[PDB]
Amino acid sequence: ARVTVQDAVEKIGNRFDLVLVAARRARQMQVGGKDPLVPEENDKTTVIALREIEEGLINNQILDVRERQEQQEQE
Amino acid sequence: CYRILGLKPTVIFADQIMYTGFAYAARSGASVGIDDMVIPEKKHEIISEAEAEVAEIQEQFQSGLVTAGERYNKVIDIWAAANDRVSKAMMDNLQTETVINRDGQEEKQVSFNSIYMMADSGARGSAAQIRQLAGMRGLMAKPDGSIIETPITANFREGLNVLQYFISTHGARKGLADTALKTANSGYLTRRLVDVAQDLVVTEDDCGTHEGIMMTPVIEGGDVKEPLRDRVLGRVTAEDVLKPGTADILVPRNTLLHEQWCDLLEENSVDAVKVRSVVSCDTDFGVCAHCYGRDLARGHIIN
Amino acid sequence: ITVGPYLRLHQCGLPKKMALELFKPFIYGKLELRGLATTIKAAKKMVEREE
Amino acid sequence: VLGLYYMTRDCVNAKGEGMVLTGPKEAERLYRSGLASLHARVKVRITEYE
Amino acid sequence: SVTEFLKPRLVDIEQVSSTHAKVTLEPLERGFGHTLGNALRRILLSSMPGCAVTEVEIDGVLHEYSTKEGVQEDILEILLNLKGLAVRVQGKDEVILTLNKSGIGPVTAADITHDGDVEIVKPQHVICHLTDENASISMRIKVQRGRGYVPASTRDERPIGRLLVDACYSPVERIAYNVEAARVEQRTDLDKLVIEMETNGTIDPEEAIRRAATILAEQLEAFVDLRDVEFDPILLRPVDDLELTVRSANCLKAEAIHYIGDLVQRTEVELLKTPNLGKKSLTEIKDVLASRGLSLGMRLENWPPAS
Amino acid sequence: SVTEFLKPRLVDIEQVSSTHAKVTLEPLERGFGHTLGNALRRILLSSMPGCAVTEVEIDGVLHEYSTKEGVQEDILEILLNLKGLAVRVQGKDEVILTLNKSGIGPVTAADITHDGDVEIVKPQHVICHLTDENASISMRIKVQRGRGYVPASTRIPIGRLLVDACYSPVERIAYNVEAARVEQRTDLDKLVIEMETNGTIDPEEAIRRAATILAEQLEAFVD
Amino acid sequence: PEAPHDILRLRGVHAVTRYIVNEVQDVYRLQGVKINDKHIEVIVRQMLRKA
Amino acid sequence: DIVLNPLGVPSRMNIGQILETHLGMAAKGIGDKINAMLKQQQEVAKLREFIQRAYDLGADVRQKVDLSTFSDEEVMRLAENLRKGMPIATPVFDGAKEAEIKELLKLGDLPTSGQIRLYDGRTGEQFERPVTVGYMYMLKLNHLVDDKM
Amino acid sequence: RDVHPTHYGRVCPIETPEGPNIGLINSLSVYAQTNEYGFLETPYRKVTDGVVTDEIHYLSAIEEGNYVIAQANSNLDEEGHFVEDLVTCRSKGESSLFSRDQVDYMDVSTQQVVSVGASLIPFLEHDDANRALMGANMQRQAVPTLRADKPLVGTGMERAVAVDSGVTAVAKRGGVVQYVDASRIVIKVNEDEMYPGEAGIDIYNLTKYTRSNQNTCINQMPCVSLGEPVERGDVLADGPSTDLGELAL
Ligand SMILES: [Zn+2]
Repeated sequence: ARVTVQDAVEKIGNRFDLVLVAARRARQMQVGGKDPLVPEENDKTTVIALREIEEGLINNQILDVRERQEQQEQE
Repeated sequence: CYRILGLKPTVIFADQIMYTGFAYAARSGASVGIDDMVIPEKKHEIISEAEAEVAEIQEQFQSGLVTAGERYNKVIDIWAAANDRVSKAMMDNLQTETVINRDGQEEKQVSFNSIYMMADSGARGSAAQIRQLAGMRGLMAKPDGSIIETPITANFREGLNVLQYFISTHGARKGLADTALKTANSGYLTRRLVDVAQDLVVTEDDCGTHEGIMMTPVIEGGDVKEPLRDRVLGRVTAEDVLKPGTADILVPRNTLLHEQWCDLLEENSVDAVKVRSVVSCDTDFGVCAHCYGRDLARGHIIN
Repeated sequence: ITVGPYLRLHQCGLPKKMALELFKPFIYGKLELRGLATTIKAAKKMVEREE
Repeated sequence: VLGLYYMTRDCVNAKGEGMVLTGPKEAERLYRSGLASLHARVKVRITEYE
Repeated sequence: SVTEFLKPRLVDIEQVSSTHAKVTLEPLERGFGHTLGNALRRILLSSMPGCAVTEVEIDGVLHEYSTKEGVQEDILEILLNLKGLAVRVQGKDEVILTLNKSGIGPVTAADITHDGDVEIVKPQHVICHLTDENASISMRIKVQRGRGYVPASTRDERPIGRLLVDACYSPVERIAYNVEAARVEQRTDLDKLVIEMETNGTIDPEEAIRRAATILAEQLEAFVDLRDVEFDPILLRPVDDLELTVRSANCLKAEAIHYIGDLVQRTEVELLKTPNLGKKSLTEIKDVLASRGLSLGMRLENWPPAS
Repeated sequence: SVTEFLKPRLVDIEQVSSTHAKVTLEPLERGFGHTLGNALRRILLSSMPGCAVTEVEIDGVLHEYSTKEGVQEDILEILLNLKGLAVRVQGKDEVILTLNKSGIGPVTAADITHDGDVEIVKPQHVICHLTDENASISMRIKVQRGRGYVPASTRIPIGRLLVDACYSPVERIAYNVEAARVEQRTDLDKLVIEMETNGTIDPEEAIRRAATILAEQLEAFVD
Repeated sequence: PEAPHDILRLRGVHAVTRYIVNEVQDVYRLQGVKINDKHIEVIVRQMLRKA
Repeated sequence: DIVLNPLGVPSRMNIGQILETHLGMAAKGIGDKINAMLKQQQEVAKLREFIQRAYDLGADVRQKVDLSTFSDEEVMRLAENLRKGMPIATPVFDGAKEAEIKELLKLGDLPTSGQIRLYDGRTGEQFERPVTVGYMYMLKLNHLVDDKM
Repeated sequence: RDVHPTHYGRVCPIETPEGPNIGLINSLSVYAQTNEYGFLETPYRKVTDGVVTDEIHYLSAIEEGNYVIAQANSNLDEEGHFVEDLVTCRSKGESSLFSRDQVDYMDVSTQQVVSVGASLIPFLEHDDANRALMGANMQRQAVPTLRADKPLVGTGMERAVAVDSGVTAVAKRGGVVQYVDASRIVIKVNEDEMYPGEAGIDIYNLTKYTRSNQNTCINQMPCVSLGEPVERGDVLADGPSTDLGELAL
């Protein structure tokens, strides 16, 4: 994720959806206070999100599922 | 490397190539000297024979045998042939060298001349520039556009005299004014082209149309200007492609023609393929990905 | 622009005075974040002095 | 381009011509020691993948 | 032997001139001539110590963009000439020399006032010219020891009238080396290294060679043993430094808040919802914080710093 | 403070394999990376002691271009295979070994006759192949101690096939110089060294021995 | 020299796009410039927008 | 002092710089010979003989310099002014030929091809081909990066 | 914006600013004059009876087109006669071979067709015209340095540019250097040039560290010594980018 985004593009399929998914996850980690699912190694959140997407731990479906679960839990 | 292994190894390969090339270009010690611009020995004889022919045509015109334009064209043709002969002699003398074999014999091999290596590898320099260096500059055009009769028989290693230099200044000056004018024109052309097509976007996957355009190699007279492979690469077939002899489906409809499919096409010698184009697209307010084809900058179908 | 033969394809070389001017609010934020400056004016003075 | 062109050329009678090398590393070791010319025509055991 | 090398020695030292010398090392194994020679050349051209002029003070001049009556050169040219002065200092790392001259004629390095520890290796070096019979010059020159090249712009306040000079400390002008065949009776593959050295005359060739070899040997001893080898003060002050009322202080003591750093990170809503803390107490807390230019709702990283 | 120079602080060793290593040292004075790297590389390349196969004798062979029955490979192929054999010898500077094998299959280093002193670091190193069952391979191999690399063209009975001698343990050595800084200084050097041997010694041992060899040369000047 | 309006009117859309593409590439191929035919075709499509 | 890329010459066809480099090398060689004679103090007769030989070179030039009408003070001052290189004039279309440049190179005991053997300062290894080394007149243009950043 | 054939010897074909103003801004040639009406003219040597004489005639573009004018490359004997029976000449705007007897004039110099800036480039005939134009333009935006340095490969035009530019101090009368200093020079004039009833001394006050229009340094330095003799027109001080009276950029 530090040089090329080819694995993330392959995981998400579209280069234009990858930016949106990564921006959503990075904003969660930067302001929302969520914790990374991968070992942070002095990386920025923009790169941590892409490294999470490479491992297959994050995509749009997962984010929506977690959002619904969190809202139902808080209700 | 890109087509077989992908994007990630290609970047590493390019960086390694740059490093190795820099290191060994430094290690070679390649330089340029005044002895590198080797002039052929036959230049003097060729120029003298051309002058003899033009003087003979001049006296023939004096006697009244020929008109003015005929004499002018004859002189131009003579000088053009002489220039071609000088160029051939220079290039032949420059590109080979004699070496001593391991048996004590003599062998002929490609030259290690520095200017020849610069030109032959593709690093810097065309053949015309090398000719101007070590052949002759040739015919110069008058500012209106008419060829001046007597060419520049010197090169830049020998040096020009006052008259030849003043003759070359005309074209030298016209080039830069043309540069400014063409910059100004090309800007306006690009602005108009951007303004007419700024609102066209890919908005669909497939319109389902069966139309298309027939693609054939570009042949003019007896010259094949464009082969088929360069014209059908990355496009989608609009109809089933049949084997040239027997009607068997070689390529099914709706196939993106990548390198392997083009190799198959050239193996079976197919000379015309019907493809999908953006002009015959059923999508309104945009185009579909299949009628456009491959994204040229990425190597796959367009998003 | 000059040439850098040692760079990798994703890298460029940026002078640090230009970078100091271009990334100034980021520097203010990072200075206030780690307790070096308690107010915006303290960070302004620290950047002015080039400590 | 000039450097890559220069290193990938052959000369008829160059130093170290006619040797048999166990691989690219031996060729590099010979070149860096001055025992073989960069343009010497040799025979090298090469392993390639498809 | 097969596993034991022959060790080179200093054979000959030839003095072609005062500043030009030749040094011979012999005998050498096969391939070691260049290996030693290039390293020695790089070290000799890179890292030798020496002395140079760094400051000048002339009697009546204020800056280097001026002129002096009776002297034909400008001040900049005089500083240029002083930059090339070759001086050997024997006991100190910093000396001050004095020059006093009068009358028509060249002012050279032989007119510098004598000193026991300082040797001038070229008394014919010209510094300036006096073209007036009543003209006289008096200057104080500063010399110190170092290595490398330290321009003046890199390096409590200078008085008006003190002129700086860029310092080139190295004495070595150029180095060349040549590897030849030796003449040892027993064997035939032994070499010999010859080094031509040109300096400014302020260093002995043998000590230069020995210093270069010492530097190389000291640098090499990291391979023979190759192994794998803040907060602002106000934030640390206890909350007792604040002049809080009894109610607010007791509320903070209840909430496990001890320092100003802990309190500053608390936001207004959290301190509004907490019991026993009204609006008046919160306002007084904000007031005592504002008295020192602090506010609630700040954010800090890596707090506490091991209290 | 004039005769005092920097010393390396952040040493690092990364082992790619059992024989391949990458050593990083920083910081260094300006220009010292090239000096140290070039000197070490030259010493490692050209003046490293060791033992290597020198020449061979084959009973069914008379000329460098000969035909041997029941072997999948040519004679010069066998010479190439023998040139890459890694051998340790204790207590002697010249040994003779014998290889005699009949059968079908790969003839490897383990098939060499066992000796008390001579040792093999990769017994799986294939020497040749046998195709026919009624085929015999018989050869005598000479191993000698030296330093560096001696081509067979320089060196000049009947049937003595000659092999290039590579005594030095180092298979590959390269170095690179990068930029490094201290808090204030900005133009210091970082040295990277990539090297691999044939398994006789660890790369770190090779670096230490090269440094020792270089340091023992400058002992009539150092103070 | 035939006018593209007549080519469109009498022969069809494919004829006019073929003519325009071939003339433009005739201009560009003399100098060695390499452009894909897609890019000319989208401009030709944008020229045929009114009925 | 300066290293320039040789790939900028053949495509631009400004061959004047190569000839200038060769002739500057020759002039510096003449100056080096004069400086070497001056350092090891030799008789004025040898100095004026060598300088007259240097001024008499060329294929039927129009300049006549006579050192017999010079006093010894004038000869010594001229030799002191020529010790960093003898300046040379070549008119725009009436300049110096290659033969004269080669003769002046021969007078200074320099290779006639204008190319010498160089070595790599970082490794001490000889570059595999001869390199063109000489002297060129460089200028500093008023495009300083201090006024651009 | 084009090089007309009548620019020969009157307007330099090489020195013009590239960009918007190319062809609209021109430079004078070395020998070019003007008529009493304002038309540029250039000098030629009259050829009579086949002997090239030393008579100089200034011809304008109208008058020039009626003659046959030889080139400066033509080889001559020691008495002024030509060598070859055919010489290269210009006539009626074109150039060709003419017999020895059909010639009327001849150019005075080989640098007659260039400007001052282009005449300072050594080996100009071995350079392409575009690069020559770029070099001629670049040559006049160089900045003076701390010390001057003569080219060591020149063209012989350096003294003329150094002295005719006015940046140096030039002796008005001959004499002896009575006083020399970093900021003034006093010359004791010979009595052969003194006007009646005066003390014969010339005083030159040099310019020290003065600003220019481009915010650089203007600074004169003495190049003479105490007690040496000077003649009329000699260089006493060196201006910026000058070295003993020669241009040093
Ligand atoms: Zn479609």
